[PDB]
Amino acid sequence: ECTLRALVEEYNGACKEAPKEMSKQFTDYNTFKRYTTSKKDHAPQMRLVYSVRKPWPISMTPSKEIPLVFNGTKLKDTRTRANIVVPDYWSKYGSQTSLEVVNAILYAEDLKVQRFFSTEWGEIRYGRMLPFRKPVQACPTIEEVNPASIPHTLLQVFCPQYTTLDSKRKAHMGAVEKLKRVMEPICKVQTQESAVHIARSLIDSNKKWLPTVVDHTPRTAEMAHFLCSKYHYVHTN
Amino acid sequence: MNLFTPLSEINPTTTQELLYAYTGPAPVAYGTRTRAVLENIIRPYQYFYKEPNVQRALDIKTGCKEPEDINVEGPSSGFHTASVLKLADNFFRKYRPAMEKLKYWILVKLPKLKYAELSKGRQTYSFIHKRNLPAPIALEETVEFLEQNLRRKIGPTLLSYCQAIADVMELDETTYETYTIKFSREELWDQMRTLNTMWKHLERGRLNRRTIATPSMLIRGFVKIVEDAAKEILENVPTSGVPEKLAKLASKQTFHTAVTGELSGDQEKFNECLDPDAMRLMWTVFLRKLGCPDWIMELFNIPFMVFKSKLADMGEGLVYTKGKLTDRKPLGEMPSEFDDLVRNVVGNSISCRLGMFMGMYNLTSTLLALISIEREELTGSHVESSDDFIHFFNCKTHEEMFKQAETLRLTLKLVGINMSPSKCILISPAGIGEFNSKFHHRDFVGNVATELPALVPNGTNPMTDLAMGLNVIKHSVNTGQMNLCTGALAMRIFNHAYKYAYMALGVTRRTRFMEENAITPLLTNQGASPVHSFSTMHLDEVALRRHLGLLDEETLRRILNPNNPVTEDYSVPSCFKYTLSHKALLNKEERYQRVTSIINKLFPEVLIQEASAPGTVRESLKRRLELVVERSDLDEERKKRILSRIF
Amino acid sequence: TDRPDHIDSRVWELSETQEDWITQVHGHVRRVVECWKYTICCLISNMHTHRGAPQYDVFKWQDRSTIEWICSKKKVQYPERDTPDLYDNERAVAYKVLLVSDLSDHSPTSGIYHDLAFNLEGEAEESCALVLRGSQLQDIKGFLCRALEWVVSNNLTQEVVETISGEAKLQFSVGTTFRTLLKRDTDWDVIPTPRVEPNVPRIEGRRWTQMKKLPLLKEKEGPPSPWRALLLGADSEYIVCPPGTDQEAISWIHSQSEIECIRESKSTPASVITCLTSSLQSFAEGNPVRSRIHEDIIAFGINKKQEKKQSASSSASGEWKRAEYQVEEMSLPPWVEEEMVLLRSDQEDNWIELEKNAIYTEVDGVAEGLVDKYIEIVGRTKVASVIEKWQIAATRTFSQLHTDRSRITACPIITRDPSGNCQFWGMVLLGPHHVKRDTDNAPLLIAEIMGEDTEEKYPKHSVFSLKVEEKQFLLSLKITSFSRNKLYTFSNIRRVLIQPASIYSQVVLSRAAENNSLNLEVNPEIQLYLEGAQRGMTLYQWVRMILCLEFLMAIYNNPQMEGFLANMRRLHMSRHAMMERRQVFLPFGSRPEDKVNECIINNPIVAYLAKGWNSMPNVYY
RNA sequence: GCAAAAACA
Repeated sequence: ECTLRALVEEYNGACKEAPKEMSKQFTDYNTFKRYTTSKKDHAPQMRLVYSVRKPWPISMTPSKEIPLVFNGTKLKDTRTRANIVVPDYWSKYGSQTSLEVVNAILYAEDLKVQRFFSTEWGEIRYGRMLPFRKPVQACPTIEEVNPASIPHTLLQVFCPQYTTLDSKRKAHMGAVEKLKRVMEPICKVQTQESAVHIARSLIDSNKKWLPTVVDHTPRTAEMAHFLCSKYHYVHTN
Repeated sequence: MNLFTPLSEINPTTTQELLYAYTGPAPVAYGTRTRAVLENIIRPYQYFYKEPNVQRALDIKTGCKEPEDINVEGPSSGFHTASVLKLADNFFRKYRPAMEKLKYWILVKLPKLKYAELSKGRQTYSFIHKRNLPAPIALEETVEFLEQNLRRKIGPTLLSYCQAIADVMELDETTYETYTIKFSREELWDQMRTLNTMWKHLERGRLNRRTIATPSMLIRGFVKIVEDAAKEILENVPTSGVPEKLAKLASKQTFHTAVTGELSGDQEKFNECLDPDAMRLMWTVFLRKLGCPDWIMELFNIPFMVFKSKLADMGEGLVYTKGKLTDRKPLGEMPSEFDDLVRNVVGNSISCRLGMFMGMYNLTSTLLALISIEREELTGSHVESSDDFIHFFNCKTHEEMFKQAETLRLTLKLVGINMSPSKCILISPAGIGEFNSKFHHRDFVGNVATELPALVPNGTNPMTDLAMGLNVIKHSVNTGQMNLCTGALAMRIFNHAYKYAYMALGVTRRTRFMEENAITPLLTNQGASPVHSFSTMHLDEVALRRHLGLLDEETLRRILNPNNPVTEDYSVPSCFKYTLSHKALLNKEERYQRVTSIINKLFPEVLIQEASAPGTVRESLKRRLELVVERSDLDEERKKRILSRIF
Repeated sequence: TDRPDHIDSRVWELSETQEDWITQVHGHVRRVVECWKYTICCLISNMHTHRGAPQYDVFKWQDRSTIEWICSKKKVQYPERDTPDLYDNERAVAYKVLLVSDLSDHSPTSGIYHDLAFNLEGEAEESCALVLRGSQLQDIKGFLCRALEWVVSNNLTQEVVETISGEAKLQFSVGTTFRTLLKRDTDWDVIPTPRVEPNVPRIEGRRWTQMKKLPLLKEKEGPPSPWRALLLGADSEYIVCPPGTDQEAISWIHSQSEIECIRESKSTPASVITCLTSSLQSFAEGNPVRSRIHEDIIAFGINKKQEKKQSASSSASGEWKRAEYQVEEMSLPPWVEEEMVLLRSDQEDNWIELEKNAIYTEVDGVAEGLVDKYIEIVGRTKVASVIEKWQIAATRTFSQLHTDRSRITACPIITRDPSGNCQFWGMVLLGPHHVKRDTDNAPLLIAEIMGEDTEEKYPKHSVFSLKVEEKQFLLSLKITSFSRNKLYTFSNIRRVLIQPASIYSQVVLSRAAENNSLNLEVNPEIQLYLEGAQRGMTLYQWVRMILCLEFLMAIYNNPQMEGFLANMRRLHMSRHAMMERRQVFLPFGSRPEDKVNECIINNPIVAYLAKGWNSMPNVYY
């Protein structure tokens, strides 16, 4: 296979030019995930203005569908660098994708939008409310999942062949099927990192401290920033 | 100031947020930190005796003192050993579930801790390169040093790392290899002892700049162990400043025929009056009454003994002026106000047995204060975080309240806490107070931020910058620091800054290119009208535009394409989520990046869980690559040809 | 320790990292025992063939993924912590290799996998004999006796017996040398065992004294504080120019004006105007950056450091002494009250242009109405115009900082009124600015339009006359050097609007909470201590002066101001407590005013706030 | 000149 061959010479090349790197333990990966010489800057927002105005702001992978010059304007540096207007160019004369991929990527984000616009708002009541911050689950999930079992649930969805019976037992069976049927257009070698993020956010039941006038359901927690305050409260049906 | 103090329709507590210097430049510390470091080091020695005697305190090993030596009219450094013993025992007898959870953490979670978490720390001093390096680089070089000088492979667990450190401390000679770094037991001991000092930057609310110290990577594993145990104790006690507690005490009500007072205060020289041996005694009492083995006690006591032998770096010299000239001179060369400490100078470092440093043991100090609180006749509600505290007294008599307040001050003095008299205020009928930037007035607790939200894009890319700015504003609203009007105004200011930062305002190259090529502005970073509102902070930018019809389907297919050359943060991947941008360290960096790149493709599971999988990286990669090849449902001959090339 | 002779090397580095042996009680012996078990597995799983593949496959010390594959191909599934050592395709049974002390007392561990038993000198359970073949038994006996002779040679029989009868135990050991190193700077051992009995003593303490009257802050005595800020503030004005771009307005100003000095300061020599006129026409022709002229040398401090160092080296002499810095104490200047009364003056325009956010619900409408009304009430004020001036100037100066240059750059301060006309506040000229660090000071020459001159308030500024179309203006030149951090902070100066708005909302919403009905038009009576008397005023004017104070504090932020505010929060809390008929009690040696007075040295607005605090009653009844 | 317990120029 061509794609399987695409994992061999890279392995041989890595084992050749980096011999001591491979000699390390596999558990060392958790350490050198973030091995970088660059100092952790105190304020990255200061140089954004200069970086955007800098010529060739974007680092892009080598590509052929983006011309070197478009309408008398350079785009790529011919990895190569990209002009600031390259993302604007791709928004009008770029290569499209399947509608299923768009729906899958926007999934767990369109759900929040649909929940916002499918709920009715009561009249705003003004009074001397006392908002006490209580830890509640921030975002609604497709299926309730016990924490510390979320990683085991994600393994079944994405790499069920590289798992253990122990992981299989303590995984939420019932949310794997829902995740598989909505993530399968993006469970490829590309967007593998991304699809995990959407899947994790779909079943993440983390607790956040939010203002509370009445006990919050998961639906009202994600929008608690305007439901209640020191002086106002709006009821949701 | 009278303008900040209303007398009607609003109370001064709510307007006390006006006494804050937001939107102004934070003070920055210039030049040498040597004077500040030396002053911090010398405070505990001047405070040990009621009459200052630095020389007689410079030969004290353990800061144990008699009750008569304690200074009740001024700061007092040191502790009373019997007091610490009894107070720790009392703190153990109370809060049984917290110590049970500590036992559970020791038996179960402690052996499972991995030293890879040490990679997530902040800047460290490298004893090999004699520079400051990020935590991952220092951790990698320290592990390599242990590998070379110890002739065995360090296990992934933190206890294995600590045992490796303890074993390498037993060697007469250690090397690092070309470099060929030559070491010694005394040299390595000094490297372990040395604390790297630096200025505390971007600090507000103080007239004078402070310094913060970092431990070496050799001792950071032990420090993390003890601090993790401290977290597990503190998260399960009602007197800690970690959840709420202030609001709970504010909501507490007392019957009319009672005297309730509220003492709000800080601690003067909190890190300049604490002795690590008191922490040793506290931890030893805790572990001994928990039934832990002797190796647990040894492991917990090592960090504080290494701290007792600290060699805090004394900056880069004191300032000396001849005429208009200026020079930097190390302590000892010429007379100064710190001559008493000249005998303690070891190279560019100075030995210091008494006193702590900021940012070293933030939670063990809180634990020491909390055990100091535990007393028979202190029947109040205490909440303390580091050097800030609030106390609620519920007494039947004003004299009883004053007796309890003085008893509180003295019992904190028993271990060297020393509340600042000028910064401590006791309101008699209670109901008004301050704690950790939270102002309590009449059962309302209002949160006031020390720092205003930046209201600027973070600097990664338009999508994540917009998402993070909206999330920051939403968090500020949730904490109560912002409301409807402030939230919307902050959103408008952030929108203006965000549009300006990405050339979405006025006439720029980006807008000109969009206009010439007839590319309509469809996103906020493209110059379009904002779609986000106050109620829409959590919603994504790409979404809520397709829903509202502002983005038709084919442009979504064009910009959501994963095959685009350019590609909590809940922002969908898009073409606008781009990226903008030591002799033998860059090549090692790129080699590690390539090794990480071959992984995450053959090993999807590391994207969900940790690496685990004991064994060498090369062997694990080879085995997994094989498993993939002969699980590819291809022909057997093709599989044989593919494995023939794996070498 | 080191590799035993009887154990093959490859097994040794295979077992090197299977378990963390170093933190085990007998980790070396446990590792040797595990090596024995794996070697026995290998000799059982020697070269054979069942139906083209070996009947025995080894699961010990193999990657779990391949084990899971092999189990799946055989329709079996074994747990991770009870995975069998090997599996046999003959009877399709999973065998686990065990070493036992005696053969008589041996029961199966579990029914999901069979157990192979050995007694450490070769003999095996009868089940092993029935399962295995004679050659395998002989090989295992040979290996076991070769291991037992090694055990006897090193006298590890007790350790081996303990390893067999039990599981691994955790430990952490500290040697003698590291213990001696630890004991160097402490009076106790590693596990401290003081001989003192646990007891808490009774210590005499002082009394707590009531704060019957509020502390009085100290007004410093000295020369009045001059205006020390990046720009001019309330005295700033602008020139009205015909509609067009910045270049057209700059050309219009340059071509139809003349400059003559009226007040010269030694800090800002009158010759530096030659720099500004050199940057106007250069900007008039479309070049925001120009070359270097002679007058720039004394205007941007070029090569000043080396000259100062040479002068100090050739002049200073004596003996080295400590630096002993000092800060000159200054009194409250009269111009702070003037700045206050002038910053709140009404304006014809709004000066606050912010794109409205979307509206989807009624809460959004309420929030947008509140923000719009606040912008209405604090927009047509001089302080808003000065805020926009500071925003524009700081933004345009900061945008030209990162790019390292050696030539002078001009950054006009030009605003557009809602009629198309241009409003010229001034020009900031940036020097070479070889800024290597975020705290480095870039040189700046700031020309700014004045409303009124005052030598006392502006001692370091040079004031010139400016004639444009029979209109007279004052042009102030100031030589400064300013940091990238501060310029960036003032480029986002608009955030100063947040603090007053809060107060405004906290009033309006409060009125809503009084009647469950928003008004958005309430202008209540806020009662304050003005000119030493309790009197009321309107909410709008109060918010205007709050914004004026916050702007003044923001532009005059320094360690003194932050210390003063942090230590004044306590006194403000005490004053609010004593409004509510609450007593304030204080420690023995406690003087809360000392912390504040330490921060009152020479900050004009700190002194103004101190005077405002002192004008209020110090005792409440 | 900036600034503040000592750095930038």
